[PDB]
Amino acid sequence: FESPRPYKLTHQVVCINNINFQRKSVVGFVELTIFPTVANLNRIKLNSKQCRIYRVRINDLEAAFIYNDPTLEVCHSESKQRNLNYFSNAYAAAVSAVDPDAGNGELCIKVPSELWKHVDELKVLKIHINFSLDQPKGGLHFVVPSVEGSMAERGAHVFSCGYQNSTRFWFPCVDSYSELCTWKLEFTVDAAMVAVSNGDLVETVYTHDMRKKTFHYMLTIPTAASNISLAIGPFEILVDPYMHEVTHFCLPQLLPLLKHTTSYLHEVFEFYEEILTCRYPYSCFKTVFIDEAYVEVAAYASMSIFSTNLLHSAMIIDETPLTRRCLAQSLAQQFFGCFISRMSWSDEWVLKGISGYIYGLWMKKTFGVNEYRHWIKEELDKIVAYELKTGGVLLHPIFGGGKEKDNPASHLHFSIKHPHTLSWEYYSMFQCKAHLVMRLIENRISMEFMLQVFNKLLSLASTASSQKFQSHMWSQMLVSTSGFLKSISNVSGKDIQPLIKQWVDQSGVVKFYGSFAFNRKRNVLELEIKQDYTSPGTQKYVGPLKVTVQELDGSFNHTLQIEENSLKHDIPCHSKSRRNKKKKIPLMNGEEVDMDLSAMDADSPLLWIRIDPDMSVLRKVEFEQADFMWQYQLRYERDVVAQQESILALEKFPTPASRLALTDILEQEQCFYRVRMSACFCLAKIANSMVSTWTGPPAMKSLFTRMFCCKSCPNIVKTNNFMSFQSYFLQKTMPVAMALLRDVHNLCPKEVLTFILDLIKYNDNRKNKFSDNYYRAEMIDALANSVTPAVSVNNEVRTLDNLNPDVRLILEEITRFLNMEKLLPSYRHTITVSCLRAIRVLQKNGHVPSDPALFKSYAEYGHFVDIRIAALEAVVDYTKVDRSYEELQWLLNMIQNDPVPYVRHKILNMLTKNPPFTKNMESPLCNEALVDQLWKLMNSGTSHDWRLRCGAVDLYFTLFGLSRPSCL
Amino acid sequence: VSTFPLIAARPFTIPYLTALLP
Repeated sequence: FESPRPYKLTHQVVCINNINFQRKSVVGFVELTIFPTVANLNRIKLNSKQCRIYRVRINDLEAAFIYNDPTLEVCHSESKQRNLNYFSNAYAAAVSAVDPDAGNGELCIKVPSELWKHVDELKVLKIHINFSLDQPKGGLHFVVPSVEGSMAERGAHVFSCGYQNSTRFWFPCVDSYSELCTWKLEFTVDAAMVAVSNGDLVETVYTHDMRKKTFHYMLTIPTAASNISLAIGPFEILVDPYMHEVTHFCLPQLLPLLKHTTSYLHEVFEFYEEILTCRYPYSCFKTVFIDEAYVEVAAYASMSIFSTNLLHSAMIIDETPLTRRCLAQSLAQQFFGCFISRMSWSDEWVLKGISGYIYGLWMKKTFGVNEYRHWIKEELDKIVAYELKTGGVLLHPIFGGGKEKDNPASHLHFSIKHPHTLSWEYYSMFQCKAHLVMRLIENRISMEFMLQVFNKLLSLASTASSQKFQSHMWSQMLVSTSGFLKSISNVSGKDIQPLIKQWVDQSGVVKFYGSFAFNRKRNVLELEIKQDYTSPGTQKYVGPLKVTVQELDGSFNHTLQIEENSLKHDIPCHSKSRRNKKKKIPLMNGEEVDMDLSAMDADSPLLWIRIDPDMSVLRKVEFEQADFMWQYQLRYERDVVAQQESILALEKFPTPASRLALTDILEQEQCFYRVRMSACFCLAKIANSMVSTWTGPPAMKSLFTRMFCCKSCPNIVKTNNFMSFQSYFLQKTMPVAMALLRDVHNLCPKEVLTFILDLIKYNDNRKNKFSDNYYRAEMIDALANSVTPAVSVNNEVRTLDNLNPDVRLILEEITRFLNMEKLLPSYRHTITVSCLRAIRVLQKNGHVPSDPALFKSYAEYGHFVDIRIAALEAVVDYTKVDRSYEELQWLLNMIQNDPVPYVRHKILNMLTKNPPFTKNMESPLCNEALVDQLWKLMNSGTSHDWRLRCGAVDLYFTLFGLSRPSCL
Repeated sequence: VSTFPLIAARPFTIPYLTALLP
């Protein structure tokens, strides 16, 4: 109920002064307003890192001073136990001790006996601390254009990126979450450079009248410390026109892009208060764009601060989802980074649950309810793939309190009490399970009741906010798991604690061997199918659910399930669907019109198997039907789910030409976009199975024929084929799958080759108003998917043929586009990115030799992120297959040394996804000194951020996980 | 220098004002 944390707190004041751009430092004094809890509260602890304190003071009494950093290495630097398990446990205990959620110490000012007798008298104090941030080496950012003479004035900006509890790394506070306070914030700014934080513009004129300005932001609304952040330098645009108080801040010469970008935001606020039945529970909303991100999402109080990649300025169609997509997260988590708030790290999951689910609800009623369902399927893709890579993603209420473990999910690392142990794979899947468990709460409970719950939540919170600080009666904004659950059951008490102990408290994905049987195959037994499952490693047994079956033209048959899963079950039987030449359509689903006796229709009154098409249980369903039923489901079904899963099932085995026919038929209607993209890849696989069975044509050329008439298109489709965004994605996708079409003589896509080169010829002028950009990019990736591994039979790597022949043509085109985007550049060098992937795939077939120095020259500093990020993916696979020790050393040195966080994040992420030096396959000899430097980088050089050494934990997970590395 | 002389990298100071400019 209450915090086990003493010394309640009310108010705090910051005052940044003397912010430097040359030695690049910040000075400031903080004051704190504390009601202590018990006497002898002497060694008062706050916490920070990378903070040289200048002085401490309580009421003109500089009291004592304790300053440790056990967030640094092991107490002995050569603790030879250099494996995972000891380090994980030791680091877990270490940073748990760093947390003040116990009697601890990082900043323990000791109360003097004078002030202790005052505590005996009055437990009300003020705390004044002078301190100075240095060059911030893991807490802040000073984005500086490398000019330093004049453009250091106009061209730089300054802010704070960081994770959840990175307020420590900025200015000293508590365990930064779950301490309800209010703030007055004093900001020493340039008169031009505008600084934006939480709260309100409460006191600012041309301030202090000397040379600069100084801002007062007061947040009266009672929040916690991990919401506070200050972006200094941009330009103001109120992008108000519909809702009058919506505030935006961007770097100069980026401004009118916001004029396209920012809008649709009003519609989102309209949506959110259609949900919540409040107002936007604040004064205003503030948004900062920045060339960097520790995290792309980042969302704080009244303010979302995130990257300048999401502008999508009016012509750049493919960020039509993405921009407002991410804007949705930067509102929803906003509210639950506002008000609802975790009582512990082990209490959060409801927060990200309801936040992500709410913007899922947004994605329903904004665009693509079928793309909504598609998004859910990708969620299951991420979750199933990760918890079959790894162990579970569990949502504890449970501690290992008393030095206990209780962690089967310690397949790598700690989770229970701590954010800063986890992987981004883990933290991402945490959010993904959060979405889907809220969908299960839909599955047991009305959406209207969800509105009821959330309105009660925010009513109690906004009531408990904005007052005189009701003393001892204020922490109702900690709305964590237990009382939330209680409020759910107060709205409707159902058996949702089984829902918890299934999904919240048994992190297991469930496959399904629901084995198809066929009764009423003129069978005495009638319409029966068996239930089956067992598959450990990561299994889970979920029993009582139901089953969704479509008849021929009839009932959605739904059938119960049980535990003790060696089961056989029936179907609520269809009629005697006989004389079905006469029973043409006895009402399939509404007025749908279909006739085929093409299936095994002597005695097949069935059409389709399903378990829970609304995707209730975390599933990976394995079964078998007649292939007719799969293909006919692809003739039509009312689920994108069903359509792409029959897409996968028919990507496995078959090749009739009727399959090809029904595929193409599916591609030419109004059905769905991405359905057709995976249908293209169906044609790719099945026409690759057409080597001896080349029965159909050179495929899909006819699809560009019969679907595309510019001016009836006399044999070639060229021009202006946009504004119909079905066709946009479809033309963007199809030639890639055409470049896959290969039959084994030399895999010979020669017609397709020359055809795609012709596609690259016939590109449009400014008649297309839509910046003919990504179309180029995926035509280039089709050329990258012209993978020709087997030209160099003996030695042909080395300028020998000026290697030949069509490879050279592909080289001509990619050389052209690289120099065009060096000259034109169109939008993020996205073309250049696809080019770099293409050039690496050319090295992976030995045509341009395996040399990294190009990619090395695109991993450099002064390029874009995305260029640099793709070069790093490339050189990671280079060091994977080729055995370059030296560039690996370079890579790790740059993991140490570069200013950008997000490259370090993605280096370590896809380094771990795509490893060299793979465990117990050690030919390139990590044991020599590489384990040593890696152990160092786990210990040293990585106190900048948590997640960098979390990635290093992932490195030692993959590379030599649960053991000595076979050194000594 | 004959067949494929790709331009090397510039890298310059401010990438975003360039790559995000219609």
